[PDB]
This record gives sequence, C-alpha cells and structure tokens, in this order.
Amino acid sequence: FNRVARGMLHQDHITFAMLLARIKLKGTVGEPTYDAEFQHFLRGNEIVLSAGSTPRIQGLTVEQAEAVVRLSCLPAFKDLIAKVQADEQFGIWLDSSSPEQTVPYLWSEETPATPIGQAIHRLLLIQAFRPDRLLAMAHMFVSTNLGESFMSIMEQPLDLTHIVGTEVKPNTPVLMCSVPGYDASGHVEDLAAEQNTQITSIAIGSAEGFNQADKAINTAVKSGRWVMLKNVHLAPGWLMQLEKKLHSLQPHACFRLFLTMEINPKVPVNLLRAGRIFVFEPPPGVKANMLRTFSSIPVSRICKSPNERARLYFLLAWFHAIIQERLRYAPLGWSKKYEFGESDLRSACDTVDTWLDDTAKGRQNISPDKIPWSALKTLMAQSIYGGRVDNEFDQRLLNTFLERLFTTRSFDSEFKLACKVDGHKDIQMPDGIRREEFVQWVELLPDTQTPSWLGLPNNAERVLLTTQGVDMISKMLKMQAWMRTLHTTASNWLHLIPQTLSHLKRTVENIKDPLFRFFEREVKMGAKLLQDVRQDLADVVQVCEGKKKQTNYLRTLINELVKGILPRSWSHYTVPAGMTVIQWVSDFSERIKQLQNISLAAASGGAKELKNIHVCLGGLFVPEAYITATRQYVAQANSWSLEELCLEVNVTFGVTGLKLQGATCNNNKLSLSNAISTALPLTQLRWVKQTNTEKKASVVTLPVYLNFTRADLIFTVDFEIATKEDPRSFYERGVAVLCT
Amino acid sequence: ELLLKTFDHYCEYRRTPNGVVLAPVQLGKWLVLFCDEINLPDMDKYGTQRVISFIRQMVEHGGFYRTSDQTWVKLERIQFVGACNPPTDPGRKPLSHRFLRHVPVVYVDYPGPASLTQIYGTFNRAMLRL
Amino acid sequence: RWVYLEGIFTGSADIKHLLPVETQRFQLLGKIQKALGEYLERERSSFPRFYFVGDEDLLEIIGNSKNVAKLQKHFKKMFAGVSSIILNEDNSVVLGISSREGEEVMFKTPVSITEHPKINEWLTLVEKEMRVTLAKLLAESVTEVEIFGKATSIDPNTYITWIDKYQAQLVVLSAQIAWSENVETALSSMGGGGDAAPLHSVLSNVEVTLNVLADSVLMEQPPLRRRKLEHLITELVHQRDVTRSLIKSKIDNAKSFEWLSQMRFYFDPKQTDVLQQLSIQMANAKFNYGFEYLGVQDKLVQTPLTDRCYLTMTQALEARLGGSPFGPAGTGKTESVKALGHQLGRFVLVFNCDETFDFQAMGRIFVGLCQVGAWGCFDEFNRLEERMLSAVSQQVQCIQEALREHSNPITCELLNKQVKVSPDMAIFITMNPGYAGRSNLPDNLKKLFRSLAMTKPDRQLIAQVMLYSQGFRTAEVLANKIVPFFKLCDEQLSSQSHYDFGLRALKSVLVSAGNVKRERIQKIKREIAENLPEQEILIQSVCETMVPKLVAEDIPLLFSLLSDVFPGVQYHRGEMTALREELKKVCQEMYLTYGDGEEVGGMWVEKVLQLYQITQINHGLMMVGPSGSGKSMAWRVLLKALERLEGVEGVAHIIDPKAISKDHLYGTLDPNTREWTDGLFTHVLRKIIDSVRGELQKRQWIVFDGDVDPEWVENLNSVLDDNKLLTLPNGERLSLPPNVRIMFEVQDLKYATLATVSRCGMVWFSEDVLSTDMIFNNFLARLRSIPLSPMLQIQRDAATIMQPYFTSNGLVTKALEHAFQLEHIMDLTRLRCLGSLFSMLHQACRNVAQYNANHPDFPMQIEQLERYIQRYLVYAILWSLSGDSRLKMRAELGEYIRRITTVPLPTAPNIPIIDYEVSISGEWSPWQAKVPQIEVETHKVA
Ligand SMILES: Nc1ncnc2c1ncn2[C@@H]1O[C@H](COP(=O)(O)OP(=O)(O)OP(=O)(O)O)[C@@H](O)[C@H]1O
Ligand SMILES: Nc1ncnc2c1ncn2[C@@H]1O[C@H](COP(=O)(O)OP(=O)(O)O)[C@@H](O)[C@H]1O
Ligand code: VO4
Repeated sequence: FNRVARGMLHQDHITFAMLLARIKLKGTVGEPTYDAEFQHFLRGNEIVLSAGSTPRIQGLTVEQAEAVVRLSCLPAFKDLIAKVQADEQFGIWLDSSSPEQTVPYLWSEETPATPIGQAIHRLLLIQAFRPDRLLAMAHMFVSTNLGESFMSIMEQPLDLTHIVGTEVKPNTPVLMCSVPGYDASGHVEDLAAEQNTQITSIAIGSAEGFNQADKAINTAVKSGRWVMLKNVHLAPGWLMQLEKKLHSLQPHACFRLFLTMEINPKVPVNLLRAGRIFVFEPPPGVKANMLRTFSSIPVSRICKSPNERARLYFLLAWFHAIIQERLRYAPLGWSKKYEFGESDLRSACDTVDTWLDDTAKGRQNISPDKIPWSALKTLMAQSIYGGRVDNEFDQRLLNTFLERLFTTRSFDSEFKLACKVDGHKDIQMPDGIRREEFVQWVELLPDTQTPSWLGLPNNAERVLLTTQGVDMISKMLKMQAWMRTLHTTASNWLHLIPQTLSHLKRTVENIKDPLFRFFEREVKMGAKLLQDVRQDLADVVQVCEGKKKQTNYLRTLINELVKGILPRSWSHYTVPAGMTVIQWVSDFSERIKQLQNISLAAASGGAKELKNIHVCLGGLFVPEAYITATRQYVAQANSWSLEELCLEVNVTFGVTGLKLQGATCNNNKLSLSNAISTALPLTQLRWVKQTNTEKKASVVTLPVYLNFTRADLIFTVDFEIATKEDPRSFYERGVAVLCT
Repeated sequence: ELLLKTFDHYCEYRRTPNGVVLAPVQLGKWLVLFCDEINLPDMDKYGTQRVISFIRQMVEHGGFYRTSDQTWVKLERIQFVGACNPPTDPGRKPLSHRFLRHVPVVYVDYPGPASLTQIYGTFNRAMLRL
Repeated sequence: RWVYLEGIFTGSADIKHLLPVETQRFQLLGKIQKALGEYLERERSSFPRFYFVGDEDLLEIIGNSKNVAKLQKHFKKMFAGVSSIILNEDNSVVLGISSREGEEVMFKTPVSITEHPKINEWLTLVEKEMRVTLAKLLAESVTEVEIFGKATSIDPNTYITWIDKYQAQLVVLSAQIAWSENVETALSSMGGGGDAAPLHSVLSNVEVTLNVLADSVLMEQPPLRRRKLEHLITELVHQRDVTRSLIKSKIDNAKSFEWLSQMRFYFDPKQTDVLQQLSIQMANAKFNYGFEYLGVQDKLVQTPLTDRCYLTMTQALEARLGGSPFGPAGTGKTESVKALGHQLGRFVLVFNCDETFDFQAMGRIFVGLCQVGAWGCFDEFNRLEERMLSAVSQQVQCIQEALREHSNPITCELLNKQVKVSPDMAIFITMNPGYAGRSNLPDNLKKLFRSLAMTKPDRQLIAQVMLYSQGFRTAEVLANKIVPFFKLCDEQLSSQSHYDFGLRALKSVLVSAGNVKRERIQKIKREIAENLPEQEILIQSVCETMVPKLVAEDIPLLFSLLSDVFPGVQYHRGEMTALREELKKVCQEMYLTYGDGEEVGGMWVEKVLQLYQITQINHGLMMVGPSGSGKSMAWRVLLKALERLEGVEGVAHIIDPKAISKDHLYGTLDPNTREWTDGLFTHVLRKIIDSVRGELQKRQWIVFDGDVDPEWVENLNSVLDDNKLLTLPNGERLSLPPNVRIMFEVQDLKYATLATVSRCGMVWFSEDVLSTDMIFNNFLARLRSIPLSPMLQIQRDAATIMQPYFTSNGLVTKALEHAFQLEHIMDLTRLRCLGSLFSMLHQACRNVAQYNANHPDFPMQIEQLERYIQRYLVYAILWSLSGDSRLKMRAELGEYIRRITTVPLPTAPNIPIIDYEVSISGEWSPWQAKVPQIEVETHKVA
C-alpha cells in the first residue's frame, strides 16, 4: 500500500485501501465473506423501482426513500422501513455533524456479527442515509480491517533520500509526476545539496538538451553522478529511445536518474512501467500542509534571532495552508483556481526574514507590537500572494485573511486562529516559543477538519463529499438505432420550443427610449436565434425522415447533437460551461417564453408598460445592457447625468429570479445563515443621486453572478447587515448572489 | 509550391524589362491553368486556405511576390479556371467570398433522363453498327 | 567557410588590417574562420554594446575608422537615447551626444579620436563621459532646485529657465530628489511629534509649483519645453497625491512603511565619481541609477496599479528573480516595465517574442544583456514553443545563479561561453493568459519569475492626469464623464469582432483631444483666450476615433450615450473641402462615383475621410468590412488625393500575408551558418529605412490585404504599439519611420486576439457604403472609355442603350434582389454576379465589333444594335444571377424577369427563356436548333 500510494493520486488512495481491505477479508479464517452486502454496496442504484417509494414520518427525502427501499433488498434489511419510522433519535442522527462515529443499530441479525460485520453494516447504512459521510465511514471500515494508522504514512511528508538510496535500483529512473502548479525540481535539488552530491539538471527541449542529456548520462553511469531531466514530457520519441537505452546500462551504484514531468496522457506507458512513479500534490487537509511547510523550512532558519520569529513562521504557515486548501472549494472559496505554490511560500519566508531582521538588529525578544505588521501584510497582499489574484473580491478576501492573522493580537493567549469550528469550539493560538512547541501543536490537531475551520460554511462540503463517494464507488466497480431516437428527440424539441416571436413596433417616440431600444435588441437577437435553431431542427427532422441529402454542416450538427454537445452555432449568449443539449434547450425555451412576455408587455404599452415589469436576469442575453438601460432611463427621466447615479436595491424597476448564497434578509438587512441558497423574490433596482459619502460599517458589497459558476460578474449590490454580525465574516464566507 | 513548379516548368520566361513579368515560351498563345478540385486544399488552423489566398492575390492584384528577390511578378498570358463540387459534399469546404468576386461560377448538373437517353443512344447506335 | 572568407577578404583598405595574416595567407579554413570570429568576439568583449551590433556592421565600423559620419547610424541601436554624436570641425574630437529629438548633452570633458584611435576604447570613454556628464548635470540641477525647495511664491520666469536649462530626465530626477529630501526632512523633524505638521509646507510647495506649471502649459510653449512640462506635471501630481495620503494617514517617522513603500530618492554628491550619488529605493530595495542618456520619452501617470507593479518588480529584483506581468491586452505591461526601467535610468530593450526565436538567439540576447547590463522585456514570451520555454528555463536558472553568485566579474554558463555578468541585469516577460496562439509555461520556468495581475488599469486617474497636463481646466469633470462613458459603451453597444474599448482606445482619444485643442488655439489666434468648450473638444476627439469603427446599427447608440453623458453640446463634421475637391477630381479620373452627404457615393466619401482621420491619428490602420465594400478603392483614392493635395508622393506596397509562409514574410535564420535572410515585410522596411532612393520623403503605405490570424500580426505588436520598433530573432531592431503606415484590409476579425484589435485604428466599411448604382455607374463610365476609336464608339452607343436598364431601382437591381432570394450552390456575392454580367456585356460589344467587321458594307445600325443589346442584357442577367443554380431556379428567375420587364421576349409559353440565345441580328433564337443529332463513327465511340 505504501509503495503504490507514493505514486498515485490522493483521490484514489481510499479506493486502493478498500480493495486491500477486501483482499484481507477474503483471506480471513471463519468470518463470513459478506458477498451479498458488498454486492449491494457496489451496485445499489442499479436496482430498478418504479412506484414503490413511500416516505415515512416525513423523515426521508425522495433520494433517501429510494435509497432505503433499494437497500431493503438485502435480507438483513427487510425491516428498515418500519424501524426508521419507529425511532425518534434517528432524526437527530440524520442531521448530526459526524454520524459516522455513532450509527444506531437498525439491522436485524440472528446471531451477533463480528465487528467487521457491524462495520460493513454501518457502511451500508451510511451509504443509504448520509452519502456525504461515506468517505469517513469507508475510512473507519479500512481502520477496522487493516488496523488503525494503516494509511497514516500518506500524511507524513515523503522521505526522498531513504527511498532513493534503498528502494530504487540504479537502472530504474525516478519519475516525479507533478500536477499543474507544482514542481519537484526544488525538492530533489535540496536532496542533492543535502547529500553533497553533484547533480546535472537539464531541461528537455531545443534539440540540444537531448545531446547534453545523453552526454551527462554517459558520464554519470561510470561515476555515480546524479542526473535530472526536467519537463520530460515534450519528447515522447526521445523518451522511448531513453527507455530503450536505460534498459541495459548496468550503471555504477549510488547512481540515480530523475525525470521531472507533468501528468499528461502523452507520456509513454513503458517508461511508467519501468520507473518508480512519485506524484506531488497539495497535501490533504490543513494538518498535513502545516507539517509539509514546517519540514520544508530548515530548522536553522527558525529559532534564529528573536523568539518571535517562530510564531511569525507558524502564522505564515497557517495562512498558507488556509488559502492553499480553500482552493478545493473553488466555487465558494477562491473564485478562481489560483496557483499558490512553493515559490509563494519561499518568497513569504524571505520577506518575513528580511523585515524581521531589519526591525530587530541583533537584539532578541522584540516586542510583539514592534514587528512590522503593516509591511508584512502589504507585501503578502500586493506582491507575493496578491500578484496572482485577478479580481478585486479575491484580493479583498486575501486582505481579510492577512489582517485577521498578521496582527499584534495574535501574540495574546486567547487569540483564535478560527472564529468558530463547532459553534463553541474555537482553534486556539498555541502558546509556544520554540519551533517544537508549534510542531507538536500541529501534530495534536484533531482529525475532524471541517470547512468551518476555513471561514467557509460548515455545509460547504456536502456536494463535494458525495461526489467523491460516488466516484469511489464507480472506481471500485470498474475495478471488479440512433437515427430513430434522434428523430423522436428532434420532434419533441420542436414541440416544446415555441414558434417565432413577434418584434416590437418602431415608432418615432419609442425609438428614443433606452428601455425600448434594449428590449428591441433583445427580442431581435432572440428571434434570430429562434429562427436559426428552428430551421436547423426542422432540417434534422427532414433528414431523419430520409428525404433530404447530407450536408457538411448537417453532418457536423448531427454528429455533435447525438453526443449531447451543444452546437457552437447555438452558443450565442453566455452559458455555464459544459452542459447537455437538453438543459440548454430548456433554458432556451424559458428565455423565449420570457421574451414573448416582454413583447406582449411592450405591445400593451409602448413606454408606460416597459418600466413596471419584472425581468429575470437569469434568462437574458446581456444583463449588463439591462442595468445600463435602467440607469440611462432614470438619468433621462430627470436631468441627472449618468455618472451622478448610484444603485440601491430593496428586496421585496422589478427584478426576479435572484438567489442569495448563504444570507437571509429580514426587511433589507442581512443575517448569516447555513442555508445553501436563499431566494430573492422581486428585488427592486432603485437609482439615486450619488452623495459622495462613505458607506456605513454594516454596508457590504455582494457580487451578483449569472450562474452557479462564479465567472461572470454582472453588478454589485451594497447590502446592509443586521445586528451583531461582522462584515469580515460575510467576506470570508464567500457570500454572493446568483441569477441562475 | 505546386503552382510555382508548374510555372517554372512551362513558363520559363521570368523576364524583367521595366518590371518582372511571367510569360510562357510559346509566344502569341495564352495559358489556361486547369485547377481541378480547387476547394479540397485544407484551410489553416484559423480557417484560411493558402493556395486560395495566393490565387486571389495573383488574380486581383494581377501578380505575386517571388521569394527569391521579394520582387513583384506580373502575370502575362495566364488565366485560371477551376473545377469543384457543392459545399455540402463531404470533404468539401466553401471558398472565401473575397475570392469568389473575381471568378464567376457555373453549375453543371448530372445529365437528365432524356438527356442521358439521347447522349448514350447516339453512342449505342454507333457501336451496334459493327 | 571558404566562400565567406573569399567574400570578406576583398573589402576596404584598413578593414583588411584587422588581423591581416589570414588575408595574406588566403590571397586552414577552420583556423582562419575561428581566428576571425575570435577577433570579432574580442572586440565585442572590449565594448559590451558591440554584442548588440551585427558582425558585418562591426567589421564595417572598424574599417570606417577615418570616416565617423557614416558611423552616426549605429548609435540609435547601440544606446537608448543617443542618436547622434557632436564632433569638432576637423572630425577629430567628439564634443557631445544628440538625441533624435534634437536635444544635446555636451560632454563636461571632451575626448579626442586622435587621443585614443581605437574604436572600442574611445567608444568606452565616450560612454563613461556621458554617464559622468549626466551625473554632474544632475548634481547642478539638484543644487538649483534646492532654491525652489526652500522658497514660496516661486518665480515662474526663473522656474522655466531651470526647466529648459537641463535635459528632461534630469529635470524629472531633480524634482523627485527634491521632493524625497523635503518629505524625509519633514518626517525627521516631526519624529514623535504630537501636533507638528511641517509637511503641509511641502504640500503647499507642491501645490504652488503645480499651479505655476498649469499656468505655464496654458500658453504657447516650445516643443521640447512642452514635453518637459507635461512630464513634470505628471510627476508632481503623483507627488501631491502621495503627500496627501501621508497627511491623511498621519505618518510620524520616516521608517514607517506608508512612506517606505513609495519610491523615494537619495542624493549625495560627496562620494567619488563611481556614479553612485543616487540611491533610488523602493520598500527595502536599494537601487543605483545607471546613468545613461534616455533622451526624451513619455512618462506614465503613476497610477495605483502602476505602483503595485513598481513594488512587485522591485521586490523581484531584490530577490534577483524576474518580473512576469500578466493579464488582458492594453493594460500597461510593456510600458510600465519600460517606465520603471527608465525610472532607474537603465538601458531597456524590448523584444517581441515569437516561435522563431531559437535557443542560440535567446542565448546571444542574454549574452548581450550580460555584457551591457541592460534590462530586457520579452513581450509575448508565451508565444514561443513550450519546448523552447523549457529550454530557456535553463538559461534563466543560469543567469539568476550568476546574480546569486554575486551575493556570495561573475561568469554564467550561456552557450558554452563564460560571460561577465553585471548586477544591473533584469529579465522581464510580459504574457497574455488564455489567448489564442499562446503556449502555456512550464512550472519550472513559472517558478523562476515573479508575476502580478495587471488586469484593470485605473483609467480614471490615467485620463484626469493626461488631460490636466494638456491644459484642460476641468480635467477632473472631463475624466469623470469620459471613463464611465467608455465603460457604458462597452456594455450598451453590440459585441463585434473589431470593437475595442480599452486603455489603448482612451489613450488615442485623449491624444487626439490634445491635438484638437492645440489646433483650436491656433485657429482662434489666427483671428489667454481660454474660455473654450472642453466638452465639445472631447466629443470631437471621440467622434473622430470611435465613430469610424461603429456598425450602422451602433451609431445611434453611441450618439445617444454621448448626448446623455454630455447634455447640451454637439459636434459637426469638419468640412475638409480642400481635400474633398481633390477627392472629387481624382475620383473623376478613376471612373469612381463621388458625392456629399446624402448624395450617391456620400457614405463612401465619409468613410475615406474617416480613413484620413485615422491615418493622421494612428500609425497602424485596419479596414474591416464585407468583401466588395470599397475598402481597396478608399485607400487608393486617398493616396492619390494626398499626393496632390500635399505634394508628397505616396507609394504603397501590397503584401498578402497568408499567401506566402511567414518565414518568407519576416525572415529566416539557419541554425548552422547563423545567417539572416530578410523576408518580405523586413525587406520593404529596410528599403524604407535606408532611403537610398529618397524613400523617407515619400508617403510609404504598406498594406496587408489578406486574413488576420494571431500568428503573423503578433510579430507586429511591437511595430503597431508605442515602441514603433520591429524586433527580429537576429537581435536587429528596426524602427518604424514616421512616414510609414501599416495597414490591414480584412473582411472580418473573428480569428484575431484583442491585442491586435486594440491597436490599428478600425475603419468599418459596411456593405451599404458601396451602393449598387455606384458599381453600375463605374461600369458605364469604364465602358464609355477604355477601348477594349471605332471599337470605343461601339462601346459608347451600347452604353447609351443600356443606360435605362441600370437605374438604381431598374431591371438589374430587381433581378439581383430576386436572385438573392433564390438558392445557389455557392453563397451569392453581389460583386461576383456583377463581374460576370459586365464581362458578358463586354463580350456583347466584341460580338457587335465582330459583326461590323464582317460586313464592311451596310454597317450594323442603331435599331438593330439596340434590339441586340437589349436582348443580350436579359440573356446576361439570366446567365449571371442563375448560372450557379439548379434548373428550376433558373426557370424561376426567368419567370420573374418576364413579369418585371419590357424587353421583347420569346413568345413560347412552356420553354423557359434560358433555352434561347440571342442572334447577332437581334432575334431570340432557340438553342435546340444548334444541337445537331450527329452520328458518331462506328469506331472511337465513347
Ligand atoms: N466610389 C465608387 N464608385 C464606383 N465604383 C466603386 C466605388 N468604390 C468602389 N467601387 C467598385 O466596387 C468594386 C469593389 O471595390 P473594392 O475592390 O475596393 O472592394 P473591397 O471591399 O476592397 O473588395 P475586397 O475585399 O474583395 O478586396 C469595384 O468594382 C470598384 O470599382
Ligand atoms: N499609467 C498610464 N498613463 C498613461 N498611459 C498609460 C498608462 N499605462 C498605460 N498607458 C498606455 O496604455 C497603452 C498600453 O500599452 P502596453 O503597455 O504596451 O500594453 P500591454 O499591457 O498589452 O503590454 C499605451 O498606449 C500606454 O502608453
Ligand atoms: O501584451 V501586448 O504589448 O503584445 O498588447
């Protein structure tokens, strides 16, 4: 397990542990094989049930009811339906933070099963009820099978020197596959320096790196010299040649050959077969990340000059880990998947060292309030970590974290690294002076890392955990005419898609109105798209009836439509990436229906009925055009200019279809809530004269995004907050507004 | 390069009196470069056929730029006729509306039933006379 | 090898005494060649800037020791701002250096050519004396500006005397030094002061000198002094803002980061002449000033982003890393990098990186940077191949290793050669993430550079400052109106491929606004006087730059936005009648239609005038419009009109980019011989620069008539931006002469990145611009002349006959629109059908000529001619608008023609018209009478 895990991704380790647990279970003495239970676990969704679903005491959702009725097929599980509705603490267990620790006894067994039997029973119950905790329960099952601390080696930082010197033969190359944003050249350079062995580092390319690499390899086999070839994934043919040459050299002992390369499918399979593979990723969890950072930093560099340096380095490592593994929750954490890596941490270390040495020349025990907090915060927010930050919201999040951590109050005793992780349990600042104190404090961190540590909501991992569990089950399971259909689908699509919508009448008085101009352009673009898609679908129907011939364009359209890929011609408005054709068609139908309603409203009134209508910004080609049109209409109504205008939104022009991501509004103020989304019914967009006055403390700026993928900012709303709330908490929680 | 080789082989004269001009050996005779399947040439990664751009340049501007001396060569007694297929034919790609301006298009369809009957009827009556 | 030595051993007289033993032993091969190369590299090592010059240029330079005037061209590319050197009357003693803008830096200590005859040594001494002279003049200027520092109510006359006394870079340096010293002294005086606020005196001094400059720029000023003033306001407004920020934040001591973060200068002429008097310092980053004559260049409005960029670049240089600004195009990357490289006063070379830069080229460039110590900004670095990015990661790691070795005359491994490395080195790579034609960077290289996100420049402050500097008294309100106007125009207008509303757009608008203001001042003076309406000047600039690229459905939107942002004022097009009469004359000479306003051919005249405007504003132009919109004629007629209106000839080279391989377009560099052969564009540019035939006195107009894709136009990013410079893999840098315009006649910019769209002023030639009646009139005018005298008369009276059928709403137009309503195998293009029709009518005239020749007696008469022509016209319409369609489409067009015509037609009711030809006598004869039922021979069948 350890040797294979050294060269495989962190997502797939749990599956390998599951398979090894199965192998150990089949190798036991007398305990039952539990083949039926594993069969139901691997494929439980495959069982088809038409109308047998029946909710009990309204305690199970549709998915939960389907799961429990599917799982009732197992003979020990015949009484699930009656037993769950006869239990009262089951409701408390369902919404428990960690139900994996305690699973109520529900399965009926004639004889007391072995503890592994109880473990697999609990695994089935967890899969049926709490798919989010499926990873935790699988971890518990692996623990009960292979013993505790079985896959605890993966948490420890990898020891390069011992593995290279013992587990690697000279002929076999050492392969360091690196995910994007990570490079293994630095670690092995440090290894070579530590061993005091001269090493040849060469980057592959330019047709001269090949000759240099060949010469270095020829010299190194008779001398024990180490050799590095960096970014060797751009010359696969030369890499075939390298494998063929390396198969037979019988080189000198202590000789090694390192091949730095990225993870792409264009690397040869035979080289991967013939070499030891090492994969470098962001370590999982804050604990392992702290451990890796502390191992990376030399001991001599810490505990040199003032004793506050160790606490500064611990704060730096905590900040680095927090921002590093917030990247996992990209839609809700950092809006973009940045590349906070090892160079960022090295630059942070260098700046901290230089500024601490400048602020304290020789003298130790510098006062906490004399450390250059402002210098470090600005350098970390504007030059090292903020350099890769593009949008202003991510920049303000980085400023929030830097101001929360890098401060004099961090040297107190009651300073909290995390505001709240359980609502009452707060991560306390370790009262350490020397490095080993902070290191051991890291090592006693509990194994219950929730996203609430990060500032993100506690329920920000449900979807990701369930997806990982489904992927784990799919991996484990993998381990063990179109013409008539297109005819039917095209007919159904043409049926559901409405007919062409009418334009808007161009009059002398309506042409001047900005709202009318915007709506005319909208309906014109919608009509063009509707006509194009309707004639394309009609052409598909005619061809699938066989009467019409085949065109290159028609061939391409059919080929990309049978696969569920949205045609590129139909992609005229901004859409979330990578949906199926059916979802796009439903969205288009809703958009065209709204456009027809707009046309009817304009027909009822040329201008008087164009202001008092409600528009869902989710379905609209260019929402910023709508915002600009409302601004222009308000500016033209009065004598006010466009610039002397600011937007104030009152949640009840009328705007519908908006949803808040984790905020409940009472009247117009905001209060933080644990709900994933909160609907905004009939928001009003009011433009008022700009007063050039600084906003109040309770006022915060929430971005408004078009869809779930926060990748297209529409406009920003300044919301006020209710009593006893902190705008910093709003910013760190990633509250936003979604049109879709 | 195909057209360049064709001109080098048949249009030897690359003479440059008061300007570089390209003409065939056989004086007093024009030259028709019958380019067949003109729309088969693949377009670049950015949707642009190179030889089509060359033809448009050497037809509209009436010449090209030779790579040997970067000098303008003007066509003399040279003309182009192409033969192609409908765009809906698989493997075919439409030409740029910029090239079409200098070349009129004529559509030749398959001979109709009566047309085939009469055309090959004459052939059969000629053959069976043996 | 042998041919090389044979060619190069028979040159000038003294050129052959350069290690002449090979010359005598020639008139073996490897030894001679390597000895010559060793001599070249020795001379290059003697004077580091020789690693920027070519080997042939260097050999000619050494051969031309006696003649110094012929050597006054390589100084432009050896140095940064040096373009000429001032010698004595006897051509023996150099007295100083002259920039290309006519600015002189007289050497404090002249050096004589006779007193050091070798080229390299006297060049080294003139470089050193230039640095020494700049240092001494900076010291004198700082001493002078001390007086303004310790005085209030300063005298404008002496202040302007100081400004035009010294060079521009020295003036800005003195201003910054004085401000830094004053603020440092004030902060030291405050110390732990509870209420002492003497820095308000510094703020008041900045205020009063800024007011003096504002008054001085409102009136007529000399050119160089005008630019010095513009720079000085740009710096002093930043100083004012920084001082206000310091006052608001209430900084007590000079060691606070709120003062340490901002760049501050430290001057002390006490130390020796090692040229270390200046100590430019960012946050804990100590920088020396590598005194070199930059000349007079533009200064950016140090904005909040331009500061963050300064901070990050200085930090990267402190860590001895490189800087990698990244973000959207036109966000101030290559100009901020350059502006910071000139703030420290160091030689900065910008290279436009493309995939043709091989490993040896990068190594040679890096060797030159090592020897000279000059900075390097590699524009569009990601445009290299990924393999080559990985390959040059090694060189970056070697060069940075030499800088890290300096920390412990340093040599680094660069192309199996050990080269001296100076600490002033810098390597910068600007890149555009997520853009077409760009390759991703390896993590190995990406960790060798420090990157920042230059995504959104602060255009409001950029505008307000550039204006305030121009002389607009309400610059604040103007910027507050124009920047939101741009941001609302970006949203309200329809998305188009040629639409650009970024910083490059705002910049072109504000420069045009300044020029318009100057012209209006001149016009008013031809009849102080500062009651101008500024809003209408801005409207004129916007309408002269933004309008020429709007589509026909966007102009109302833009004008409504302008009327809403600027309520109360409007601009009317300049008459330009002195050009319009010339346009009318030349259009008449070219059989093209001319009009004014709502006449026929009026929109086309508006577009050619807009093209003239863009020619005046931009140096790169781009014509976007459907094929057959009059783009080619617009610039042809404009060139022919300007060569008469102004008297300067205009020569246009038309190059098709995609026709030939880009290797032939730009050039090739064989990796073995390392010889550069000019491509097509490079050859033309070199011919223009080397005005042997007076090419610099002609209005050269290079036009790229083809398709724009992000592969070749990206090689022109450096020629179409402020750099006006062409950078080659050979290292050669070709400046764009001011009399050259790079044009691109395209039909669409769909396959183009925003980078090229941002430059090259857009002119949108809509299809409605060239009306069909104009095409008809062109044909008829060409028919009434250009004999295909007797033949000319046959064409004339034929045109007289066909005149009624070519009405704007005549038969041909209706037939054409109906044909566009039908279906064709290929998409119907108007100019294709019209070309076929015109060709067939020309053939009709040839048929008349043939018939007239065939019958010398009884010549073909007018009634017969009119019958024949009026039938051949219908025949031609049918065979031009439906020669590409299937049979029943031809029948449909024939039926439409029959029901909407008055020309006599065949009377048979069933057979379609197309089955009829037109006999030379003028009768609609059937075609089924020319199909003999022949009988093939019994052999050779099929
Ligand atoms: N003002 C005018 N009066 C009459 N005819 C004109 C005028 N301007 C252009 N034309 C005619 O229009 C036709 C096409 O013009 P031109 O070649 O300039 O178009 P274009 O858009 O540049 O075409 P392409 O993109 O294919 O190069 C020619 O027949 C030309 O003579
Ligand atoms: N602070 C500034 N003040 C004035 N003009 C500026 C400023 N920053 C950038 N510009 C102008 O904006 C344009 C940006 O060009 P450049 O920096 O080459 O673009 P890119 O960001 O793509 O490298 C130039 O015209 C430059 O002079
Ligand atoms: O980033 V650019 O200077 O090629 O527009």
